[PDB]
Amino acid sequence: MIEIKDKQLTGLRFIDLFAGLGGFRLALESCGAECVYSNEWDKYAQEVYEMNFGEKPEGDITQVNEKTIPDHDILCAGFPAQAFSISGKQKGFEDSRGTLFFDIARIVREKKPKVVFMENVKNFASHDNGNTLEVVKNTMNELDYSFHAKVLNALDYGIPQKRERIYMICFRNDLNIQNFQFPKPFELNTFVKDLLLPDSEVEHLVIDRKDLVMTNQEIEQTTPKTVRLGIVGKGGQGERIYSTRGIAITLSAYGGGIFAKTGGYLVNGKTRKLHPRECARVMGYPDSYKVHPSTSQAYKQFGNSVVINVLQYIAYNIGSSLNFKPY
DNA sequence: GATAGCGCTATC
DNA sequence: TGATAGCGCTATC
Ligand SMILES: Nc1ncnc2c1ncn2[C@@H]1O[C@H](CSCC[C@H](N)C(=O)O)[C@@H](O)[C@H]1O
Repeated sequence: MIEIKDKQLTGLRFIDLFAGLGGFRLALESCGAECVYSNEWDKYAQEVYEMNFGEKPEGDITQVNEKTIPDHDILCAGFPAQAFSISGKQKGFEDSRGTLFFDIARIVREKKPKVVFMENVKNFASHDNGNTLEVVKNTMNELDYSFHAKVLNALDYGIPQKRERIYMICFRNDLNIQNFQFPKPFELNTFVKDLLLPDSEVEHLVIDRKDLVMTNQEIEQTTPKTVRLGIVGKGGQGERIYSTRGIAITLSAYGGGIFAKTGGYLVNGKTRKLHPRECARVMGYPDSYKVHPSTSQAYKQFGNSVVINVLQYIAYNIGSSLNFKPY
């Protein structure tokens, strides 16, 4: 994550819904905002959240009386996506895990926050031809908020990962927020190879497999893109190998394949999966953040998490706009 | 709870 | 197209 000196969000209070690892907190907090409430029903996730922020998130948001949610200026929420991902049964709103947005809508209706910050996968935009997004746009407009949606890729904001996500920023209409913008992209000056751990610490993750084919030669020069070198087995999800000289593929939560949730990378003639912390970094997390003890849960957590760095640039601009109140 | 084979589907 | 991908889904122990 990036260090920020102009705390645009100072004095503001925010809510951390669907917290998971707490990435949204890390972001807004770096900009001077204050976290007043957090919600996350997964046991193990609460464990890491606690492990890193003291408190322990509250349970099932679908059964929390919104009247109970603390006063707050910005509502943060990266809601479930198994329901809209390019990688699943796009059952959208029909899927139980795909209704959570409306839970948000009723948190917003009651607490009427100044800003509504949401995150989800790229597919969300076009899912169901584009009606799902539309339902969210109108629901927000009908709640009297503006709707600023755009998809950004992590590799355009200082982090080596081809992770494209849809970011939705909502300002209450009262305030005439009309100068808000999404961070402009910029040169990628860091690659997988730069975030790795010494072989001394990865040995255990190396996977030698006879069925390891090799369809592309290692690259010498770094690229702001993921480059597939080899493959194992049938070459499906988590069976693909990439050049650490480029950028990492998207991390996933319920992912499979021998290189489950991280993907295979070629390091010094060997083929292996990333380390819980190599992920942490790949996701923009400061090495000072304590990961969950259960490696599996760890990978799962960073899987649906958010790239801290990205949220920062957005969070910064949210404040920039909020703080512009001329006479 | 931890593993791992997979079987579509975005997109260009 | 033909090649690459994906906050996923499942079964098995
Ligand atoms: N009803 C519910 N109540 C609380 N959390 C829920 C929930 N349904 C899903 N979730 C949680 O939704 C989260 C979506 S992933 C969001 C990740 C988060 N922005 C981060 O940075 O870690 C998951 O952690 C999942 O456990």
